[PDB]
Amino acid sequence: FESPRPYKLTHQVVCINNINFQRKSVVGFVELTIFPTVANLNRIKLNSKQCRIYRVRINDLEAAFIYNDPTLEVCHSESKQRNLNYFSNAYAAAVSAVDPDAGNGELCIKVPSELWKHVDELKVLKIHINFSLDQPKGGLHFVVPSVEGSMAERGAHVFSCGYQNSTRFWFPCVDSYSELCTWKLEFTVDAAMVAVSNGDLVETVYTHDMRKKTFHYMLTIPTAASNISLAIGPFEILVDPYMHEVTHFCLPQLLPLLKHTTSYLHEVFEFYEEILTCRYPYSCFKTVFIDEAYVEVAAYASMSIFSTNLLHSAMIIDETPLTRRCLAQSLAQQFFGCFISRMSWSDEWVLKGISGYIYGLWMKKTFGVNEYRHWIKEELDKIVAYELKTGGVLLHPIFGGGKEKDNPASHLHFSIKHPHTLSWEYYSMFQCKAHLVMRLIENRISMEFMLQVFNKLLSLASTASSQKFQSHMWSQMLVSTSGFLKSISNVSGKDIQPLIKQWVDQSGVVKFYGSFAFNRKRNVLELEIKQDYTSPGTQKYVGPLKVTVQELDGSFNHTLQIEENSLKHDIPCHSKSRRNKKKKIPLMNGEEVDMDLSAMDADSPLLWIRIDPDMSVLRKVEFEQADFMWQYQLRYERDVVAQQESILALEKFPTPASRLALTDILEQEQCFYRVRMSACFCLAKIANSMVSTWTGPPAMKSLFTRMFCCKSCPNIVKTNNFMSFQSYFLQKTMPVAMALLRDVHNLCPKEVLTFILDLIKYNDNRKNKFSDNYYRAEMIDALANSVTPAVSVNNEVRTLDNLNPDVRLILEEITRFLNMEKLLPSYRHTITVSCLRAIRVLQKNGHVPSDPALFKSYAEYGHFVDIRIAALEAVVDYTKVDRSYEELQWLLNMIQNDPVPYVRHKILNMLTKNPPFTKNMESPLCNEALVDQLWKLMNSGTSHDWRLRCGAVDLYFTLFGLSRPSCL
Amino acid sequence: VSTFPLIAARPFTIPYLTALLP
Repeated sequence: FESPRPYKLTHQVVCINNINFQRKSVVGFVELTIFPTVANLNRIKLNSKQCRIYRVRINDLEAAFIYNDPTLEVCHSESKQRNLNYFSNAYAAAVSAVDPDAGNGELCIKVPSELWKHVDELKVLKIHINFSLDQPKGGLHFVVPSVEGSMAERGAHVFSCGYQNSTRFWFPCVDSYSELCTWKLEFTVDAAMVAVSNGDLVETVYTHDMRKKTFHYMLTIPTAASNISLAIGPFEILVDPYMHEVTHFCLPQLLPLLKHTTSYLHEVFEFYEEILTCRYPYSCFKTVFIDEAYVEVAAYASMSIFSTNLLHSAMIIDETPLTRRCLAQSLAQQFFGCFISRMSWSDEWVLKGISGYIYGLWMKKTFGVNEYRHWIKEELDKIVAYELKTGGVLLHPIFGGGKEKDNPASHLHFSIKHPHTLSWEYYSMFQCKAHLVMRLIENRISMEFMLQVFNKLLSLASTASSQKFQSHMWSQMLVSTSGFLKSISNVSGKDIQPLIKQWVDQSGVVKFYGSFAFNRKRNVLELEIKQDYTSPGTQKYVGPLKVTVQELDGSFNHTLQIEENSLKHDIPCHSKSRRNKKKKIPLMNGEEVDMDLSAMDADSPLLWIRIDPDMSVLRKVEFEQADFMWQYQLRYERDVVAQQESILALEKFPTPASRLALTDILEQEQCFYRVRMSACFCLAKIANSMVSTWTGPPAMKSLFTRMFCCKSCPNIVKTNNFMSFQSYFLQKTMPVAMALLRDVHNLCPKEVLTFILDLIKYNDNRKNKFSDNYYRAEMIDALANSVTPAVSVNNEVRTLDNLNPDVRLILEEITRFLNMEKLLPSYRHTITVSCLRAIRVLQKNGHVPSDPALFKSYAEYGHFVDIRIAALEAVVDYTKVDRSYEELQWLLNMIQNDPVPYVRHKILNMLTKNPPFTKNMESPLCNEALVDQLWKLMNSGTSHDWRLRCGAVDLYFTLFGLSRPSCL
Repeated sequence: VSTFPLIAARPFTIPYLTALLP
């Protein structure tokens, strides 16, 4: 109920002064307003890192001073136990001790006996601390254009990126979450450079009248410390026109892009208060764009601060989802980074649950309810793939309190009490399970009741906010798991604690061997199918659910399930669907019109198997039907789910030409976009199975024929084929799958080759108003998917043929586009990115030799992120297959040394996804000194951020996980 | 220098004002 944390707190004041751009430092004094809890509260602890304190003071009494950093290495630097398990446990205990959620110490000012007798008298104090941030080496950012003479004035900006509890790394506070306070914030700014934080513009004129300005932001609304952040330098645009108080801040010469970008935001606020039945529970909303991100999402109080990649300025169609997509997260988590708030790290999951689910609800009623369902399927893709890579993603209420473990999910690392142990794979899947468990709460409970719950939540919170600080009666904004659950059951008490102990408290994905049987195959037994499952490693047994079956033209048959899963079950039987030449359509689903006796229709009154098409249980369903039923489901079904899963099932085995026919038929209607993209890849696989069975044509050329008439298109489709965004994605996708079409003589896509080169010829002028950009990019990736591994039979790597022949043509085109985007550049060098992937795939077939120095020259500093990020993916696979020790050393040195966080994040992420030096396959000899430097980088050089050494934990997970590395 | 002389990298100071400019 209450915090086990003493010394309640009310108010705090910051005052940044003397912010430097040359030695690049910040000075400031903080004051704190504390009601202590018990006497002898002497060694008062706050916490920070990378903070040289200048002085401490309580009421003109500089009291004592304790300053440790056990967030640094092991107490002995050569603790030879250099494996995972000891380090994980030791680091877990270490940073748990760093947390003040116990009697601890990082900043323990000791109360003097004078002030202790005052505590005996009055437990009300003020705390004044002078301190100075240095060059911030893991807490802040000073984005500086490398000019330093004049453009250091106009061209730089300054802010704070960081994770959840990175307020420590900025200015000293508590365990930064779950301490309800209010703030007055004093900001020493340039008169031009505008600084934006939480709260309100409460006191600012041309301030202090000397040379600069100084801002007062007061947040009266009672929040916690991990919401506070200050972006200094941009330009103001109120992008108000519909809702009058919506505030935006961007770097100069980026401004009118916001004029396209920012809008649709009003519609989102309209949506959110259609949900919540409040107002936007604040004064205003503030948004900062920045060339960097520790995290792309980042969302704080009244303010979302995130990257300048999401502008999508009016012509750049493919960020039509993405921009407002991410804007949705930067509102929803906003509210639950506002008000609802975790009582512990082990209490959060409801927060990200309801936040992500709410913007899922947004994605329903904004665009693509079928793309909504598609998004859910990708969620299951991420979750199933990760918890079959790894162990579970569990949502504890449970501690290992008393030095206990209780962690089967310690397949790598700690989770229970701590954010800063986890992987981004883990933290991402945490959010993904959060979405889907809220969908299960839909599955047991009305959406209207969800509105009821959330309105009660925010009513109690906004009531408990904005007052005189009701003393001892204020922490109702900690709305964590237990009382939330209680409020759910107060709205409707159902058996949702089984829902918890299934999904919240048994992190297991469930496959399904629901084995198809066929009764009423003129069978005495009638319409029966068996239930089956067992598959450990990561299994889970979920029993009582139901089953969704479509008849021929009839009932959605739904059938119960049980535990003790060696089961056989029936179907609520269809009629005697006989004389079905006469029973043409006895009402399939509404007025749908279909006739085929093409299936095994002597005695097949069935059409389709399903378990829970609304995707209730975390599933990976394995079964078998007649292939007719799969293909006919692809003739039509009312689920994108069903359509792409029959897409996968028919990507496995078959090749009739009727399959090809029904595929193409599916591609030419109004059905769905991405359905057709995976249908293209169906044609790719099945026409690759057409080597001896080349029965159909050179495929899909006819699809560009019969679907595309510019001016009836006399044999070639060229021009202006946009504004119909079905066709946009479809033309963007199809030639890639055409470049896959290969039959084994030399895999010979020669017609397709020359055809795609012709596609690259016939590109449009400014008649297309839509910046003919990504179309180029995926035509280039089709050329990258012209993978020709087997030209160099003996030695042909080395300028020998000026290697030949069509490879050279592909080289001509990619050389052209690289120099065009060096000259034109169109939008993020996205073309250049696809080019770099293409050039690496050319090295992976030995045509341009395996040399990294190009990619090395695109991993450099002064390029874009995305260029640099793709070069790093490339050189990671280079060091994977080729055995370059030296560039690996370079890579790790740059993991140490570069200013950008997000490259370090993605280096370590896809380094771990795509490893060299793979465990117990050690030919390139990590044991020599590489384990040593890696152990160092786990210990040293990585106190900048948590997640960098979390990635290093992932490195030692993959590379030599649960053991000595076979050194000594 | 004959067949494929790709331009090397510039890298310059401010990438975003360039790559995000219609």
